[PDB]
Amino acid sequence: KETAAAKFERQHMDSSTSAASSSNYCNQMMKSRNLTKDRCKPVNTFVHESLADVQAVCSQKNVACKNGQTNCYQSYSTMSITDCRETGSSKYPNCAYKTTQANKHIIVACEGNPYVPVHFDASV
Ligand SMILES: Cc1cn([C@H]2C[C@H](OP(=O)([O-])OP(=O)([O-])OC[C@H]3O[C@@H](n4cnc5c(N)ncnc54)[C@H](O)[C@@H]3OP(=O)(O)O)[C@@H](COP(=O)(O)O)O2)c(=O)[nH]c1=O
Repeated sequence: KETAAAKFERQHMDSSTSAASSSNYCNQMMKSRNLTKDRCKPVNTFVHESLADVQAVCSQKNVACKNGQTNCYQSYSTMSITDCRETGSSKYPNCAYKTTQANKHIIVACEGNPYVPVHFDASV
């Protein structure tokens, strides 16, 4: 089984590297984290920070979520992340991704008790 917090960890956390490794990073990560089983997720972001630093975001700047809900929080500092975005020729089952490294503020939705991240909303 997988709790909501565990799913966020599997889908968005990669503390191992301080930044995306090779240009093949996304293709490999989207595959190993089971993010292309039923379809190709159009976009997925991986965070290269410790879990504690990401969990701490739930006690930072409260802001509105893209879906209108208000349980989203923006990080005060910028974090190291990798955006994985499909290429123009990507088509299930052969999902392919462009790897883009970046340093930006992250916005996640938190829920639960403990109040932890369960959804990655955006980067700014
Ligand atoms: C834009 C963008 C998107 N993504 C990623 C983020 C999403 O994956 P994701 O895996 O992070 O999305 P999810 O909806 O599956 O979130 C996992 C669970 O979180 C719950 N939840 C709780 N609070 C909220 C709020 N406030 N908004 C949205 N969702 C919320 C939700 O109901 C789910 O419950 P279950 O499905 O029952 O497990 C995906 C879609 O892009 P969308 O444009 O629709 O947001 O792309 C990313 O990784 N990076 C990006 O830059």
